[PDB]
Amino acid sequence: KLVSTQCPPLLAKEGSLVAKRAPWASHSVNVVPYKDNRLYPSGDHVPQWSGDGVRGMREWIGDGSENIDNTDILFFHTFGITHFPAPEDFPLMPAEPITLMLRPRHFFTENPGLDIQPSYAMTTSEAKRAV
Amino acid sequence: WVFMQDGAIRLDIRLTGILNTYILGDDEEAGPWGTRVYPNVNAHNHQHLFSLRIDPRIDGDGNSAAACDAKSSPYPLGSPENMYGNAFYSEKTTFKTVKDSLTNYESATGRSWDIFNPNKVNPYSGKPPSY
Ligand SMILES: [Cu+2]
Repeated sequence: KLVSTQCPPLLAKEGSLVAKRAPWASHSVNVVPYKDNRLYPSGDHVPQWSGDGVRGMREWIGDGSENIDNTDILFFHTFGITHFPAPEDFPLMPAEPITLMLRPRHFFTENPGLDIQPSYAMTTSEAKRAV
Repeated sequence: WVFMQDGAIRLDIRLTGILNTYILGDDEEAGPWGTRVYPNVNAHNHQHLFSLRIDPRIDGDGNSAAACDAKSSPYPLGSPENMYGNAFYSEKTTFKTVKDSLTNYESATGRSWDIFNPNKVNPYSGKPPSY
């Protein structure tokens, strides 16, 4: 399970240069059918592309009708942050963190690290022994 | 009634004569319903409406009528189907029932109406013959 929360909406208007050259950025999630070499969402050769044309994500999405249920798929997740600069960021800025996670849910039948030697462990009976 | 050499038929009307007038007081305002076209004269607003009756036999018997509306493609700018957003077509709504025909001219679609013979086809365009 993708537990991601720093998912800013794309602030640039639809039809903008930004929105057109980064088709994948308009959604937090884009899922498409797998095909060999579907790696770069903004096209293979990115510099100076106007954003017009069926390539990258726009191409993989197509008319959005292809099946992605129980097949080989590709999951593209858009995450990041929106930076409104403050003097604290200057002249050198302190690290700003971004994170996302993929947790196993229903993958295992019980906590998988239970066989890792505990740092400390006292049983109820053992606690009685110690009196 | 005008007949032309391209096969078109046209009805031209010219309105002339004299305005219907009613009396207007010396200090009476023709208000919003009429115009003071001369001292003490009030020409009231009015409409001149005509009902053209057409009994068609477009290329024979068995005819139909339809409304024709110009429309932008339903697909948006930047989509594989309308990448530059210039796509547009003519939407034909053929009247099946009397009720369907009760229509008005719409500037928004540059509406026109077709009277055609659904029993025949133009060998080139594939559309039925029509006026
Ligand atoms: Cu920044």
